[PDB]
Amino acid sequence: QYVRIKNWGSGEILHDTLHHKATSDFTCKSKSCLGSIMNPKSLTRGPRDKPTPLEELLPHAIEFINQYYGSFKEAKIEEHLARLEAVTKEIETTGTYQLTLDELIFATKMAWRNAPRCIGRIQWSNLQVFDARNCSTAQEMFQHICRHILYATNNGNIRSAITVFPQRSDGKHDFRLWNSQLIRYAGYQMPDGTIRGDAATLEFTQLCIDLGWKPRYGRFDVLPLVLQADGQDPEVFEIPPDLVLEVTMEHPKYEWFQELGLKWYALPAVANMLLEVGGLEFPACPFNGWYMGTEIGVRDFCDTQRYNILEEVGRRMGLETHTLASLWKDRAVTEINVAVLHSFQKQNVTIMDHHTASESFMKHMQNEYRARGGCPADWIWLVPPVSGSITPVFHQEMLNYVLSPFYYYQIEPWKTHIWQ
Amino acid sequence: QYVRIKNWGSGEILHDTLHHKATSDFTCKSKSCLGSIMNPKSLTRGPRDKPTPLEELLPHAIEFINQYYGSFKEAKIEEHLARLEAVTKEIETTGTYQLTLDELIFATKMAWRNAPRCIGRIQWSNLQVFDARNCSTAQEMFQHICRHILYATNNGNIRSAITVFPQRSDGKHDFRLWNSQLIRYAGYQMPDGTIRGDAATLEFTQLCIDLGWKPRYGRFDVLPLVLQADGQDPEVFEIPPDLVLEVTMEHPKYEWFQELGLKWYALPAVANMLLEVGGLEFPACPFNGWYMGTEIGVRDFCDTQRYNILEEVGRRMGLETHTLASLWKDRAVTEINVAVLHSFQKQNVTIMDHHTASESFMKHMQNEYRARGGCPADWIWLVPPVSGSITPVFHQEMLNYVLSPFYYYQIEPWKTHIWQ
Ligand code: HEM
Ligand code: HEM
Ligand SMILES: C[C@H](O)[C@H](O)[C@H]1CNc2nc(N)nc(N)c2N1
Ligand SMILES: C[C@H](O)[C@H](O)[C@H]1CNc2nc(N)nc(N)c2N1
Ligand SMILES: N=C(NO)NCCC[C@H](N)C(=O)O
Ligand SMILES: N=C(NO)NCCC[C@H](N)C(=O)O
Ligand SMILES: [Zn+2]
Repeated sequence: QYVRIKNWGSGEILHDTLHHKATSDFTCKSKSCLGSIMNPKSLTRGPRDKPTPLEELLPHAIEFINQYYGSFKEAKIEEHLARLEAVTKEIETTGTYQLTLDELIFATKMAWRNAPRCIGRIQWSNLQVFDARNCSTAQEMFQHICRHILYATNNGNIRSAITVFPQRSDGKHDFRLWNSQLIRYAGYQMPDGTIRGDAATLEFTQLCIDLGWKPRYGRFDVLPLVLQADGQDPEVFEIPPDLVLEVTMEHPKYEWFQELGLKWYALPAVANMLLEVGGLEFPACPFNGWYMGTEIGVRDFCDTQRYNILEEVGRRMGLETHTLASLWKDRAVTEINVAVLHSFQKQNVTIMDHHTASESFMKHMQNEYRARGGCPADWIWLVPPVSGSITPVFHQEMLNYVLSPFYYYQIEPWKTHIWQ
Repeated sequence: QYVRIKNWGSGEILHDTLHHKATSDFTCKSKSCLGSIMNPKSLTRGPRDKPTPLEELLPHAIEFINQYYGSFKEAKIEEHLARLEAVTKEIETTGTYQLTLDELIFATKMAWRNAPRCIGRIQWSNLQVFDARNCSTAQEMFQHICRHILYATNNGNIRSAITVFPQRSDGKHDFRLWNSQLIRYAGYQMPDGTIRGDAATLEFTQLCIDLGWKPRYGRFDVLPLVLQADGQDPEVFEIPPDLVLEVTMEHPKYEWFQELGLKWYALPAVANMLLEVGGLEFPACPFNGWYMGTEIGVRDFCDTQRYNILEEVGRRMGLETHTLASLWKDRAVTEINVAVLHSFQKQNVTIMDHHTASESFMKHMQNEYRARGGCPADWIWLVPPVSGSITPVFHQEMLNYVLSPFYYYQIEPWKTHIWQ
């Protein structure tokens, strides 16, 4: 009937109804749990050769429209029926159909609302939508992307926004951003064996080089936008520095911290995800919210596969870096976390600590269960990379399921592309 | 064929073969992930009215024996066939069958080896087994339990051990320990609205009271062993204080920490789990390993539903306790963690920090994949309650599945019991 869910901190019980509306198949098998997998197929929406079969498209389209129209406080029945009619008509005449701007807006928010890996979802109703569905060239994509960065940044007072490019038609005319995120640093494998910058963007940095990009060989070199429009080969565009707002890292007590020469971009903007709504798919829809301190302090700065600054922040702190039991790592990471929070705060750049964020997500869950009987949640992603059980979300049992609309992952474009 | 598994820190890839030997059904559905659930039915082995049907028992028995005999470096084929024969014969003559001591030993280690929620599994081959299958009375159970505590404690130099009581026969003659763990503190709901001791053992403390136990009304009152033998009503036995070794908490720098009057028992011994091996089930088999610092420092001391000492350790540290963004909670918990590690170390009581433990588990995973093509792992339990991504296990993708033998959870006895 429904699944019982308990919060082991408050003791509160919730009943999940929403999981019934879930998609065909999720990430887990009957005899095994695959929730730990980063990129499961169930979370990926790949390439195509032909348009979406009419028989699959129509039911999905109708279902989305009913969801949309079933939203408003006082239903616009005539318009509801009228839209159902016009959409069917449009589908049988064009193959595909176009969403109204108000439907797109609703779609992007619901998709975000349905992101089981996002902890910022209490902000779901505050999202600026940039309609770039009429875009046709790489240069036009680039221009739209610049307006996005500029708007979202708002001189540190970050605003959530998303830019929707033309929907996938036949699949051989996809608009795609080859970057992971709008703003990201380069990673180079230097002559002395080491690695400079972001070691995660290594393979992609090479790709940019091979496409004629000028490697500035640093630690924080903002990578170029690699845009592909209407299926054509990707064109390389460098992002105007005036647009890339950064925060230089400094500890509020350790004056030697700034001597580390660390900084990070203020804009977290996912660039490679696909929006699925009512049978339609938008393989290019960069979006952004604002940063949660731990993303930078813990993952970007302390991951072994990333900047890996733990050992030296430990050393400069005077901790017993060669004795794991001293819990030096716990001490360092925390100080790096406050550096990040302090730095963003000082420079007036929006950011949220993982504790306040968790609390708000909990509030969101409560709002969501009451409002629609559920909230798809991926515990493994929602629980911060540090201070796990100190957070409320750690004690909250959750159900992870794929609804619709939804933001899917897609196969890396350079692996599946035509080179003319 | 097999599932590809990647470690995002080292980049290393492993192929899981073992998941094929998994049990009928796990915790997850086809369209939803239930990995976040604490007590799923797939991890629970409940009550019974009748013995295990012969047709189910035999294949399981044979399968276990083949596993057992397929273990030895040089197979004892004659004995293998001979055991297969004697076991079948014993089953068709008695209904059930008895494991040899060497098989039990193998069984307990494999079960531990198959515990997806245990991070201490690199120690799987070092386990003392106490054969109490001949036990018949509560007083005898109590005596066995005392020998266990005494042996395991070893005056601080903790030794992993397990005590196997008589296997479930018809199901109405079960030996069961009503306690969560061998040693645990009481929790009382005091007259002034507050709660003293362990708030998690509240309901159980009442049960002990209702059974004629003398409530000492403190914060660290070692609860009584509530034993049920051969299905008879549970008999209350108080644990001899000389057996319960404790560690008083003290910070190596904050002399005011001991003023908190905190301590914890040195022996983590799970008391309510069931061992399943070759179609057989032992609903009473208390076991223990040693503590991982975070269990005490983070969960026992900082959980809101437990001792909840975060706010005051924060206050005494002088931190901005009313400003979440100050990350005071991160600062406190870490200091509490070092207090625990320091205290156990000072008093010569075995303990392991979460970092060294994680590293060893990673080593175990590697050994296990090479040795048998897999390692059932529950990421949600294996990743420490603090310093998540600072740990290696956080970046390791894992498959969670139920093998055999296995340690299952069981329904709380007071909910399903006869009262004569
Ligand atoms: C308003 C502030 C927001 C905050 C603080 C927030 C925070 C986060 C965090 C911490 C993650 C995990 C990032 C990682 O570990 O790689 C995440 C993931 C995600 N968020 Fe949000 N978010 C916000 C806004 C948004 C918006 C506006 C959207 C979309 C319209 C969104 C969509 C998602 C999606 C789809 C993911 C999954 C990314 C992936 O799987 O790689 N978030 N968010
Ligand atoms: C040698 C040292 C060992 C260490 C450090 C270790 C550590 C741990 C930790 C941290 C947990 C999680 C506890 C919790 O969060 O409630 C756990 C769970 C578990 N361990 Fe181990 N363990 C060890 C030995 C053993 C032994 C000897 C057995 C069994 C023979 C075992 C069986 C299990 C099982 C079944 C669980 C699941 C408990 C549950 O689900 O509540 N462990 N262990
Ligand atoms: C292997 C594991 O799934 C992976 O490292 C995860 C864990 N949780 C998580 N959580 C968040 N928010 N971002 C991530 N990148 C990850 N990655
Ligand atoms: C709700 C959630 O599953 C629960 O709080 C979990 C998370 N992980 C975890 N991990 C460990 N080692 N012990 C626990 N008690 C829990 N409990
Ligand atoms: N807050 C968000 N989304 O809104 N972050 C997106 C991923 C950013 C990435 N984790 C980083 O820290 O670089
Ligand atoms: N280390 C183990 N098992 O071996 N712990 C078992 C659970 C103990 C419980 N987590 C506590 O801290 O009280
Ligand atoms: Zn699952």
